Amino acid sequence: TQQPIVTGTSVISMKYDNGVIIAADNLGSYGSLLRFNGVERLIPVGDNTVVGISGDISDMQHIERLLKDLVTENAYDNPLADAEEALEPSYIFEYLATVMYQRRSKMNPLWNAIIVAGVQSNGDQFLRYVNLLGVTYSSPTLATGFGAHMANPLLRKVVDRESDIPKTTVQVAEEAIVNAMRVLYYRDARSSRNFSLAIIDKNTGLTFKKNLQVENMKWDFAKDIKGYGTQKI
Amino acid sequence: GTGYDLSNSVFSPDGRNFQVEYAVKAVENGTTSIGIKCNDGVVFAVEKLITSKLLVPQKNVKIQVVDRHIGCVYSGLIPDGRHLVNRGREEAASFKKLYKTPIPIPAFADRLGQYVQAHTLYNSVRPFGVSTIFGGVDKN
Repeated sequence: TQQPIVTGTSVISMKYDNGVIIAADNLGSYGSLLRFNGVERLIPVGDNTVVGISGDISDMQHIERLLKDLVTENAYDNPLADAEEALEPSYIFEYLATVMYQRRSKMNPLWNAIIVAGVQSNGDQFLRYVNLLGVTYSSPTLATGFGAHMANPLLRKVVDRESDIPKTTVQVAEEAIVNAMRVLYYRDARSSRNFSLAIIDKNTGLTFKKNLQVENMKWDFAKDIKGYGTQKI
Repeated sequence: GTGYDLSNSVFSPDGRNFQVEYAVKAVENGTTSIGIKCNDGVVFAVEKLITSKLLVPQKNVKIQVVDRHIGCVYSGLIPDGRHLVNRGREEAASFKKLYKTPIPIPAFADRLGQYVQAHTLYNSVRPFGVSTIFGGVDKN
């Protein structure tokens, strides 16, 4: 049993016609204090998988080290480490899923909610969630913590069921993700303006975008708001 | 008398360990493997005896990687070499886990050195039947 100290907030993701998009802000919160601003919470594994992690950052850094070892260990006595026997999103997920459930079962959890986004070798979009309890699920849209409450509702308007995935482009999907990040910056008190965004396409490969900022914010209407009811000036 | 060569850790009257020198014969019997240190790196090469046309070309790989920066090739008993690299990999992982930086080549060398030397301290184990050529690039 433990308690989380330095924490990262929402990780949001969805799948489109050709691949998957995943995003997460660059903040490390120490309770109410917005302590660290240069924190990357999207961990790329090879060139076909991005692991987005929310929760305790100390446990995140541990999982980050476990993944770099999984790459190293996979390359050992493996002449097809960069071809047929490269790490798959499904391989990386099931490993993390196994660890998370073992740790909960020893009453010493990794205080995290993880989304494994990537594209399989056969071009299939992979997107699956796992948390400190070892609970796992897949959906056309996935989001952790606050994202589950605000991001999912918005991303489900673009892809409500499976049949909507081939109808969704990279432009439409990314635009929906970038909008959802702004909405989280409005209403999540443990969120940041600066975020990272990763696209894994089955054609263009892995595109990792750093130092993105929430833009086009509506604040102008604030000037007109005065008092809490009866105040006129 | 004699019998100084029947047990591993036993010193002969001339201060030699015959079981170690017998292991060298197993190495000398084996395939030839080399290493060349160039101006900014190292090159490893090995002979692969084609027993028959039935051996799948380019498949039975002998040169093994430790971490991502160290190459290891050996001559003699191939299983004994694999057992040493298995240990080397555990040894390199242990180092990186505590110190963050990937294991320096001299540091890694002594790690294999102490493990192989340990298999000459007791009569309950056999010495390694391989000479291992290894190396790579580090900080300096």
